[PDB]
Amino acid sequence: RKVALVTGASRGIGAAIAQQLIQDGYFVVGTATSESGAQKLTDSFGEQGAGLALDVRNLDEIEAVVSHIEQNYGPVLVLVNNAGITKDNLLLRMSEDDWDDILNIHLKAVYRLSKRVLKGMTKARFGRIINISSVVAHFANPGQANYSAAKAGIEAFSRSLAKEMGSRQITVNSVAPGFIATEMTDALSEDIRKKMSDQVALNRLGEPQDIANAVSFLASDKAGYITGTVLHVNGGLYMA
Amino acid sequence: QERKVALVTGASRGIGAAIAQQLIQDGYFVVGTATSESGAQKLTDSFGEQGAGLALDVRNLDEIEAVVSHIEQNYGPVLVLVNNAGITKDNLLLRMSEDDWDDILNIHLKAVYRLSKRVLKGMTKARFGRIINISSVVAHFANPGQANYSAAKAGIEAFSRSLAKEMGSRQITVNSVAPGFIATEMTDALSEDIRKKMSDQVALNRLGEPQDIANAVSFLASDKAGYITGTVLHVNGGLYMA
Amino acid sequence: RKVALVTGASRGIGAAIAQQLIQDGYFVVGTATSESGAQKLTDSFGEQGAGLALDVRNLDEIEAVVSHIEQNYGPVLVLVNNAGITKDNLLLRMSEDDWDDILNIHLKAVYRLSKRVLKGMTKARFGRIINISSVVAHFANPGQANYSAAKAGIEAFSRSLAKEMGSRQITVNSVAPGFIATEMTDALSEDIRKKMSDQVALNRLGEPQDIANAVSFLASDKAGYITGTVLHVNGGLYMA
Amino acid sequence: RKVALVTGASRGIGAAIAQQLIQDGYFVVGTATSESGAQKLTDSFGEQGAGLALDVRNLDEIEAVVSHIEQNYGPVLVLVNNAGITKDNLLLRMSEDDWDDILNIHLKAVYRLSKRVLKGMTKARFGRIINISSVVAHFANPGQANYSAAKAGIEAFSRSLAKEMGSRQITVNSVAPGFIATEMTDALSEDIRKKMSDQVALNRLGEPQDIANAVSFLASDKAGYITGTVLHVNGGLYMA
Repeated sequence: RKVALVTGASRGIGAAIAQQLIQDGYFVVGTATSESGAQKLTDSFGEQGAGLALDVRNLDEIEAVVSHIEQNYGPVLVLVNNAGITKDNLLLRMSEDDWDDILNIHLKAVYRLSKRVLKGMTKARFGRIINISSVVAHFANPGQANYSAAKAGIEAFSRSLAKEMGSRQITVNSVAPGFIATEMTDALSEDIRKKMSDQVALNRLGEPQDIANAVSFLASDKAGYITGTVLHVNGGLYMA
Repeated sequence: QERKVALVTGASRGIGAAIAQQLIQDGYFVVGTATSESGAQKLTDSFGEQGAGLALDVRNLDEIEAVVSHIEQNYGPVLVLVNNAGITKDNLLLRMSEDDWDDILNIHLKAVYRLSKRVLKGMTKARFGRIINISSVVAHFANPGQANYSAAKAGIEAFSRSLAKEMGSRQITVNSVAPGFIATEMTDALSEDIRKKMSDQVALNRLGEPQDIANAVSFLASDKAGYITGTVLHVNGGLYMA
Repeated sequence: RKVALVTGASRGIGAAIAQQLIQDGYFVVGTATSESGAQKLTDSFGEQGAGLALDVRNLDEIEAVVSHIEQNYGPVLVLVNNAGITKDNLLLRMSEDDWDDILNIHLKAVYRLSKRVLKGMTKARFGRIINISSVVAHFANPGQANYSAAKAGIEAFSRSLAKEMGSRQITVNSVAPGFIATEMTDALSEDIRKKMSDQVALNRLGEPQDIANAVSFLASDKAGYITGTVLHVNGGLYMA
Repeated sequence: RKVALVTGASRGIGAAIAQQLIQDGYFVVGTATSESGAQKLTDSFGEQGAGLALDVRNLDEIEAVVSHIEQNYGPVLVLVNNAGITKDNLLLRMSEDDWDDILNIHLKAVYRLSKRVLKGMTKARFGRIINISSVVAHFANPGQANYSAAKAGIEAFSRSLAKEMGSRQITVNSVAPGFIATEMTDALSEDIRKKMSDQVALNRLGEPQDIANAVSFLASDKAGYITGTVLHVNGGLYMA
């Protein structure tokens, strides 16, 4: 079984992606922010995956995790960079930390993990790098300058890497979710959530499985001629 | 008869044929259209139990209405519509005639307007629908001599966004698939050298295949793409990245 | 004194463009839909322009008008294709004539007039084709499928023609207005117009002079290295 | 006079921008990487500007420079963020420092300087933030993942900030140069430079003045209804 690495697989979009790639036939290593989180992933995946703890802000941990996968399971041939943490603020309340942490978790992590898996994909002459971006990289809102800059940077990074790796048949793409229902949108008010769905042409929030379906498509042999693109999964919230 | 009905225009060969065969594999009853009766019979022969062939000149409103009415009477409402046209009439602007302009805009863009309009009722009633328009990399990646084809394909993509907004509340999705350089009977006929200059522009360093486009259409037509609408799915091997 | 042709120059954006290009030093031929309209343009422009009647749906009139300009004033070296007529309708209610007329007035006219001025620009080693597009070619809303398709077609047409004419230093660009105040938006309600400006980051409708400023920039020697682009003038209604 | 701050004004695009804004009537503070560089700027600008040394990687220096301008000349009402340094490499050879330094010089500097000038623009009910991006944020090439990600991040940052500041009539835009002739491209071979111009529809490299013209347009009252956009100045190298 080819190995897929899905960061942030504990819940929501990351969990749905990891479960779908298992259904597709991959051996899935999912990462969590803690050891207890990783054990819960290990329990859930059984025979067909493994859970590992990973702080994606940490280069040493990134390297230790990929080395561990290589030693125990095989080369990482599908990499899904999945982060959703936000630190929103209007610009003159947006601190240095709020800026730096979001750029590090989202964009620097994509640079570091993509770099680290290139060797094994190159040797296999097969690879899928699939980056979770956001509608926000294209549909501007106040208070999200750091998240928006990080996600747009990810999409541009992906285009340049797609050009570098294309001749060896490795594809590099992004999936850009719109408003996806999560445990915290469940926590929002009824009214705030309606204000969200009224902007969506399909008139509803999406589900984590919608994003997992798009990632599964790109990771499969049905998408072997797609590289350097953004796959928008937002119900018509943003159309391009 | 009891499967959902898909209508694929221009299904005789290449991308259209691959789309029609893939949607049959997916479980749709596929009506494919050809430019002549003998072409339609060959589609009928190929599809058997799981589709039908009909002759259709997509420049003709009367034929568009007769074909969809025939499908409604004999098979069911059109719930997946794939608008597929590939004819070109390239020329630098100084040599591009009124006919060269009008015919390309009519075959590509007007046909999308007419056929989309005609299937809206049945999709609305079913509260399910997929309209999938075959666009082109050329709507975004400019090159000389294609002003009519490029304008038509870009118009299709903008049309699709408008219609996606109109139909979204009824869960009908409207999307485009934009092929890059796809190998066809006609690129097979080109020289070795001309075809190399094509693939050297592609990041994956090869021409695509009709099945690559069929795979993308199949994805969008499925329940795996129910939250995707108003988008362009680029299938060009990195020839154009957006 | 170089000749500029501005279609639909009677009022609004077209009038502001024509007056600005006169200030810039061009001899401006403006067109109107009737002879009395053309005479009003002639009166307004005086020494520095002329008014002509032109139905842009008519190839014979397009040819007669450009030939008349060539015979009496000089080659058309700046062409501004300006049309604003709409025939909005949900697709259900959008007739063949509503579709055909909008595509003919907006997109076919750009094809016909651009084709007709190429010779003189080619011979002069200088040219500006500036097409008035719209935010609507990019920012989708229901009921405008014909207008949106026509404007997007214009932008794609312009890219192809920019590639064809670039070696001879002729530039081909589009200007895409957002919500611009007109006699027609003056007539709307107070509430409807507020519902427009609240979507604009600058929190106001634009003015015809804003579009004239953008056209003037592109028509000048300050924009000689800009071709095949869309210049968005929408106050942040749409950002790309 | 209103004060404009142009970073990296010693040569090339930055120098042309600074000289053009002086011609437009601004008092221009230009920055250089050293004190001797700043003195040269002071000598060149005379009565109509000043030179200051600034390492844009340094928050303390950014704060000291803007405070110095506020104390001696007036509020910064036009900010031009101009950086061109590259640290290209295929991803396996792209070090942590190559990534971090480019993201800091280009994108973090835009965040820090934009944040620092917001107060004075807000108080004046007038402002222009103009960020020098690049064609590379859109036209992917191998070996530039860091530069491309930084420039795309700048464009997304600008859209978010344009939404935030729009009601106060402050505009935030980017100018994206293509292949512009520099001291650097003068040094390239004849053949390599031809490889560049053959990709340009206008069949030539641009000049620093072409970028200065675009910045001058956006900084003027001729562009008061343009915000959150990218102005592409690339001769048709990339068309959108």
